[PDB]
Amino acid sequence: VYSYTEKKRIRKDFGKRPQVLDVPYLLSIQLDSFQKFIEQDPEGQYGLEAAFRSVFPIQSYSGNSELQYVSYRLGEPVFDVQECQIRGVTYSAPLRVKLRLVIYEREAPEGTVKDIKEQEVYMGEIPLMTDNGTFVINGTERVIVSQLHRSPGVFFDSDKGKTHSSGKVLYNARIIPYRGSWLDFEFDPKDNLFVRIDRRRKLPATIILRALNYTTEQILDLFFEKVIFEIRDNKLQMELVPERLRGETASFDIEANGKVYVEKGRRITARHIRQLEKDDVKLIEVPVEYIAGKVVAKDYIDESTGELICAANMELSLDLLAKLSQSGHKRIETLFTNDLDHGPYISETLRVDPTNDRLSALVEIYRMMRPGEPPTREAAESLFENLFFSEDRYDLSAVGRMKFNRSLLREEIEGSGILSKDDIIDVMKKLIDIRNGKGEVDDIDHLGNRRIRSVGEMAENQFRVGLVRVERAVKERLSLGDLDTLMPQDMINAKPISAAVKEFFGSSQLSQFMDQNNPLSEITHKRRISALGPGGLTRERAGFEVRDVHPTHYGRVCPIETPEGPNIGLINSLSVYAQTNEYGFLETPYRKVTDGVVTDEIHYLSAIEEGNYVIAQANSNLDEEGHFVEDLVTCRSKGESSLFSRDQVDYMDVSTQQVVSVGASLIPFLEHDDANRALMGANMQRQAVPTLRADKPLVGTGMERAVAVDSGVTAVAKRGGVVQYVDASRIVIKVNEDEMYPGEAGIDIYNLTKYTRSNQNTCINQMPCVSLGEPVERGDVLADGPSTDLGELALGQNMRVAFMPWNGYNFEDSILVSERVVQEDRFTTIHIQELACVSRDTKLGPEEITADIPNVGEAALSKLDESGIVYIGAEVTGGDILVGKVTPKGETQLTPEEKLLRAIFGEKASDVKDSSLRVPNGVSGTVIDVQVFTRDGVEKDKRALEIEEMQLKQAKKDLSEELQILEAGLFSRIRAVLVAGGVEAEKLDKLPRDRWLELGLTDEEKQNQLEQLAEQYDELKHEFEKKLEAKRRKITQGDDLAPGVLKIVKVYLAVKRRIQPGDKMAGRHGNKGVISKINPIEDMPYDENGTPVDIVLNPLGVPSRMNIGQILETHLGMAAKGIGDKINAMLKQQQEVAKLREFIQRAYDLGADVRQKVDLSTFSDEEVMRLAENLRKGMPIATPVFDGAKEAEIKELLKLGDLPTSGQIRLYDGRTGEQFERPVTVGYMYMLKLNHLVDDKMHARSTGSYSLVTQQPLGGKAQFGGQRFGEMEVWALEAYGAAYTLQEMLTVKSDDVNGRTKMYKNIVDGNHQMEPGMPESFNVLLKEIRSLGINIELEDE
Amino acid sequence: GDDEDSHLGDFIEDTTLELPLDSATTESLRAATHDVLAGLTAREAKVLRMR
Amino acid sequence: SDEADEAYSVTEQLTMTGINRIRQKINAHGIPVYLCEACGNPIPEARRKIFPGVTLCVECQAYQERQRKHYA
Amino acid sequence: VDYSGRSVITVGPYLRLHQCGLPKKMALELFKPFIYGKLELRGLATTIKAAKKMVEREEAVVWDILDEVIREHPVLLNRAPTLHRLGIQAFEPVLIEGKAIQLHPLVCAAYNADFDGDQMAVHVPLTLEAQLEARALMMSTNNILSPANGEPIIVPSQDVVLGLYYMTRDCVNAKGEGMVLTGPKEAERLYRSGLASLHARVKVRITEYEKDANGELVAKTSLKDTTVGRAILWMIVPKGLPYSIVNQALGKKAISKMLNTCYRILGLKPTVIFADQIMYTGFAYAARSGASVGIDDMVIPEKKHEIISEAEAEVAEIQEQFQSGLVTAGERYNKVIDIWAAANDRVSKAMMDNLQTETVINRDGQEEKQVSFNSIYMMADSGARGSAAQIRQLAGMRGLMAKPDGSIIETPITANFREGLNVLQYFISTHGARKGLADTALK
Ligand SMILES: [Mg+2]
Ligand SMILES: [Zn+2]
Repeated sequence: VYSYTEKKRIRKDFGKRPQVLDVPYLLSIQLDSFQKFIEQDPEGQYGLEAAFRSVFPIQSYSGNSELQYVSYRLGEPVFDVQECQIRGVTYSAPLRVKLRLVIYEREAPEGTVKDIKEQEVYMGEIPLMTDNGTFVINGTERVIVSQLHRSPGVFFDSDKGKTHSSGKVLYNARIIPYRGSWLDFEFDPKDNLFVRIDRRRKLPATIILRALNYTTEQILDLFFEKVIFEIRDNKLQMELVPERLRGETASFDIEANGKVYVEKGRRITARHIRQLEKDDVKLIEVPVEYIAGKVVAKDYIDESTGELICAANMELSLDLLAKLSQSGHKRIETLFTNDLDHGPYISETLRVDPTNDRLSALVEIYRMMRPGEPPTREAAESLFENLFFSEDRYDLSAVGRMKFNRSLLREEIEGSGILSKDDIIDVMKKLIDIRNGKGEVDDIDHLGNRRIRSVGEMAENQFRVGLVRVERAVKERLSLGDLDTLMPQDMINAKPISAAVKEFFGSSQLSQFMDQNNPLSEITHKRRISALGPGGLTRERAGFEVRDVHPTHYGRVCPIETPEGPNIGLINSLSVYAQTNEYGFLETPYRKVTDGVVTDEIHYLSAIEEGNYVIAQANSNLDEEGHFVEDLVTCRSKGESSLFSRDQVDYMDVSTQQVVSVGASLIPFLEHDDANRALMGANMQRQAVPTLRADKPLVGTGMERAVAVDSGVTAVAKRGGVVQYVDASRIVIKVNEDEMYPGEAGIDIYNLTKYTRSNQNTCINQMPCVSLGEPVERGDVLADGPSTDLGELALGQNMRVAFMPWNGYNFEDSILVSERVVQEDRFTTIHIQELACVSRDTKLGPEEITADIPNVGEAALSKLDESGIVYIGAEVTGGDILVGKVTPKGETQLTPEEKLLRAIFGEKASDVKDSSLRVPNGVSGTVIDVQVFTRDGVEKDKRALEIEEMQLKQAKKDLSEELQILEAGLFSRIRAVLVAGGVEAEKLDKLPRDRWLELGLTDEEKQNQLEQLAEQYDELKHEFEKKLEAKRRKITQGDDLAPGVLKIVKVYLAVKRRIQPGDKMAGRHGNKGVISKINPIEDMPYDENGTPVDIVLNPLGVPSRMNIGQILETHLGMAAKGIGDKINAMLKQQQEVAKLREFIQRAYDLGADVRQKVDLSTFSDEEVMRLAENLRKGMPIATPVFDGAKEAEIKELLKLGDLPTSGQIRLYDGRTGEQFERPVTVGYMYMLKLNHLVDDKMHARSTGSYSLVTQQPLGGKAQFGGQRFGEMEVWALEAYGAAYTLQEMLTVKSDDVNGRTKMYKNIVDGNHQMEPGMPESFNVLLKEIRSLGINIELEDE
Repeated sequence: GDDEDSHLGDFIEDTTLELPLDSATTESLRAATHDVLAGLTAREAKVLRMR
Repeated sequence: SDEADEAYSVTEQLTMTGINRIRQKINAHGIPVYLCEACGNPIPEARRKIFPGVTLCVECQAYQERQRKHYA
Repeated sequence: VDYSGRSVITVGPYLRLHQCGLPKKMALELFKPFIYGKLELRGLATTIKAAKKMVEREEAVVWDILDEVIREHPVLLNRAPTLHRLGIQAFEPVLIEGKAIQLHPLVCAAYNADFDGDQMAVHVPLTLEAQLEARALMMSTNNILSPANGEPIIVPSQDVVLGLYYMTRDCVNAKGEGMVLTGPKEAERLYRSGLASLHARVKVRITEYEKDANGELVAKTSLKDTTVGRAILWMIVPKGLPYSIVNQALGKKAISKMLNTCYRILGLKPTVIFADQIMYTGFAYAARSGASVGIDDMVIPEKKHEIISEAEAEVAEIQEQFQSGLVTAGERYNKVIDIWAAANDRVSKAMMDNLQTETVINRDGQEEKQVSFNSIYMMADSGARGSAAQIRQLAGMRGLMAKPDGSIIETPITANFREGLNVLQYFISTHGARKGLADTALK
């Protein structure tokens, strides 16, 4: 059940699993986040409404001067997108707010209002989001990478080991809020427990308990369990709770009933506790020595005196037992301490507690928060209440409360805003229990502690900071507040908020240039998480902790796609099915499980909600109904993974792909690659430059179509219909009768984007693929972009590789590319460089853009027209002129004998200095397009007038073609008027269309309908008169250029770089390479049938770097081209549709269980010929990533062709014509072309420009300056005895500004001497030391 | 920060210097004109020098 | 050499040293002990027969392992 | 530094190890001043401006002038991290079409430069002491001994070792078995004509020159029982060495001690010429081996399944004994990782014992086993790339991946790369792999 578009070539699809969650729209992060940002949102939640409800209303100094909020608006831009890339504006959208300045009357708190002046005030231009989540800030398409930062809540950290040298670990616990004072708990190595408010001094941690209305009795009964001792007529009985005695010294005879069930000295093993439980002991009679070290909880005083016998939390010695014996107590309370489990911590910290009771504790808090402030009753009350208990001065965000209740094993995920007695006490219990053995510590990386921002929330915060810095000014201008003379816009300033928001979108560690050199690059750049930036941890502070992968990445961030090198792991790329949760933490799909069934309901899980479940594994064969095939299946429960019984799973992975990203899920046979290698593979697939004829992955992974379509490059049909008029520019879809709106149907039209620059200087082209008179279904591609083909992402080209050494040309990783790959121009990649030539305004005068140039005859000026700009199309080369420009330079200041010379030949020395924009030395191109911006203070020249006329012709053509469709829709609606009630069918197609307004009709509601539709027609008329007026006026106006520039002339060269020894190349699995000798055809190897193997890689790179996936891909490719050549023979020897059907059907079934059966008996006889003609280059093959095609499937798919099952053909060398012993592997591997081109990298500099502060080399153009002869190189030269080369390496070649010119004079005059002198850098050092008062001089002898 | 580690003063090129081609041409032409004035007389060479 | 080759060497180093630590722990050589090195209880047959020459009863082992779980 | 450049490098084995390629354009832009001087000296352009315009047009005679000023003018190639004093070396230029600074292959190990896009920077020595120092202090043929130890740093690296190892090995019944030859030369006339295969045991009459006669070379001929590979290679050995230098099977350690002996016995000139010759003949006979790798090469032991069955049986036994309360959690953890490491070593040894001796073939009689010619094996044995551990990962089970902390996880990868990996096993592998990169990129 396929469409008519999908049948262009139906990708053979292995992969055994059924997909149950189709791939989400890959750009959900950017789009949905910026959608939450900018929208009138009738609820106080996120969006701009959040910021405005936060900072407004502004009340003055209580003076009945208020400025409140009403509602805002997003006026449409003045320049739309492509206009805004041409000209250079920020694709903004002017903001508007309805602020409402109210002024209450004095002698009135809320008495009668005296003025409510309601006026709408401008502020800022928020740069809107394109349809592809890519803003346009200054002409270039920029992208704001999602950030990943610590969620405000609670954290229990270790800081294990190194401190204190005893090895003993500390267990600190931090309560970070959204906004307010922190709170920390920590152990000392002496094991007492201490607190600290915001990172200030430590404190005896019981002081905060006491400050919260806790005296020692209830402290000890919160942080401890009770053991009562009894004095029942003889010597110190004890309560026996049976499980109190696991792992403890038996320092006494544990008898019972006068029977000995446990004996002294031993240890109470589980046997003993078992037997005491079975033998029912409850009150054991132990000696006094065992109470001698116990601790007494409650307070005891002589009941006859009221004098304090034992304070709370004192150790009972024998004397105190005696003393309270004579007071009439048979109950005694003792803390159940223990070295293992119920440790003494709060008790011994009370030992450390200097203070005694509540008021003293509040005093100490007041003296630790701020010194010098004398303590006080109410000062202490206010300070302590306002640390953690002030709704104004402290608020966990609701995210804060949610983490704080999920990390305590609480109940409600949402609740209060400030802390409480119970929140603090639960923190402390959790802390002590962490240290007691039960419980564990949340390591940093755990994605339950990495809330994900994105464009929306970050821009919201920047607008927030803007609002605070402006409400300062608002309250200030309200200080002087005249009641009714300042409207609600002189209080504000617009440029503040615009400054903040532009600073974010244009200067950030996030808002960065789109890696727009390959559709996979954009859609793997917009899906991106970053841990750097403002508010995240940067490298120095942190640090190795967050580089790591952590088992909560399984389906939430890709593990095998992260930028290797300087910052690994800080650029985690988001998974395939991942999402941002409601609160923010990354979440992912999982299929629900009933009693024992695998439901098809996908259910989302965040990070903190997972471990309490037990998730199955997607690689589980299930039994045609939703029951597993076994009773025990692999699963993963809490980090660990293991076998579980069938009746225990709760969640199955949505699909085998979800562990990866869109980066590494395109690598076919990813499953057989060492993870570093898939890392480098994805990170070299993000850089493939779009070739000239982008072919297709001959072996793909299923996700490639979704990446091509969901990225913006393909030209996706908005509505299904017939194709009326294709063309290299535009595609005209005639919408069908059912997908067609009721009024003014019309037809959809797509203006493609022909040749044009992207940021990385490549060609972002679009070519139609659906030809004239041809159906298209909704949601289908019309026009392939760069590196797409038929809507299947084709980054590089497939080609014939043969693994074999072949004379050292591929030594380390080098590659040997036969000239059949470069003759065809199949890696010939097109690069569209932009050269600008401004025309500035110096003190001497304005630069000219004349065609009149000195010291260059007609020679270099043959390509220039009458005005100094080159023609569109002249094939400039290295060193020619594109824009003739001359600057007036007075004071020629003639010299000696040069003056004699001018006398000798009378040649008038000109007043003008040539500065024309000449092509960079080396490129060789075609000037595809010249644009001339002009300050509107200059008379536009002749060529700019040509350009204005031409663009205006174009825009007139376009907008008139638009008006035609529109009026056709309105005539349609007119017929829809007549069709009901008195339509005259054939009396309306004969006569002219324009004379339908005067068509007869009875004066019912339908005559008034005709009148109304005539009104609509004339409105459209005047509308497009005035709209073409506005188009002509946008074109005709001057530009608004930088300060002091007359006119800029942009010239778009279009180089075509082919391929040449040095151009890096690479497969997908991470086999790099540097194509190293572009061999003839004859020389290459050739299999017994004749075909020369185009590339020749190296065998020594498959075992050493375990990326055997490239050998399996090579074999699947060889089988694929086997099928291809079989269809080619069946089609060239032209057979029929019948043989083709039987053979393609044999290819598409092919054995093992698959989810792809197509049944070509429904393809019409003429579709299968088209299907063949698209397969005649070779049958594509899918292979979902961790669910690929196992080897034996490949072997049978080879045997379906006629290749040898071994995969290894016997090759004959091309030069000697004699068989390679030991057959080689040959196949069709898909190889990219990385854009580390050679001619971008090559560089050489003999005498260029120079610096200005130190006479060193400095060039610009391609760092047109010498290589850095750094320090380690100087160590090298000193290691050799060579010292002359060093002396000239930093005296003659580099700095000594007489040494270098004398060296050049000597070199030209054929005397290789050198006259060093002394470096100008050291002379600067003498001056910089001497400006300080340090007289450094050089002795002279 | 877009590079290894630079400061914007490290890029501001120079314009007082003379391209060492110019230095070589000026010297070569000093020598050549010296020879050409060798192709005149005392009155001739001295007058054209002093002129 | 490449940047993944060096990472392979480091991964070999890391897992080899970890595994060889944990094989250094387990004894596999008899020194028949017959009752604890701390508590004195008899070590049962099954435990002394799995791990030959193990000085400590089961409970003493769990207890020392738990005091060491907080890393000394 | 004025007068420099840099670019992407490549291989170009057609060189001798004292000279590097250098592109025409980079040459003409490094040596502009010398070229200008040479032009106005030979009178082909009147004044320096005219010479400038000539080299800027790239006329016909500038190339000849440049091929004169690049005759004996050594340049200095350098790399980016110049660890030790061999990071900078002289080379003579060889003018090249293109844009890649072609580098002699034996020089890589000194530079520690692979050819996957690592860029090299060429400096040019100006003065005449500078050229004399490039020729007698920094030339590539005067740094063969690493400064950190007297052993050579011109050890052939990877394709050449596989070339020699496939050249000088021996199967048991190939063509030309047991026939007799009258020298290395007719061994070559055999092999290149297709009568006797490259390695097949033969008798030859080699002639090794020992030099106990002080600096003198006493000839001595014999009948070595050797192969056709060894006798074909012996022509490249200089006079000094003895014949037992090549009579073995020439791994990488043995091939480096070949050069080390040649340097200790004859000096620096013959050892340079011999490094060049070994590299050439190794490249040729490796390109002739056709030594390709393929997916059928990685022979899983059929016995791997039994080893892993018993491994998981013993782990389940420890599991039962953990639920019975007979071993603490720590001791069961260590017993599990123990029995898995034991299974890992058993599977490794069984695969290697099925992979190395697997060639059992038949000489004029019943049969015999011999060291295998298994492509992945020779690439792991000769010393070209990898060793027993990486092969262990392509055929046996692949170890126990260990998370970055150190506490090696106890769910071992029971699979390998020839077989697939299911998602758990891969997601475990990621821990150790990303740790490896994150350290040797901070390094
Ligand atoms: Mg490198
Ligand atoms: Zn014990």
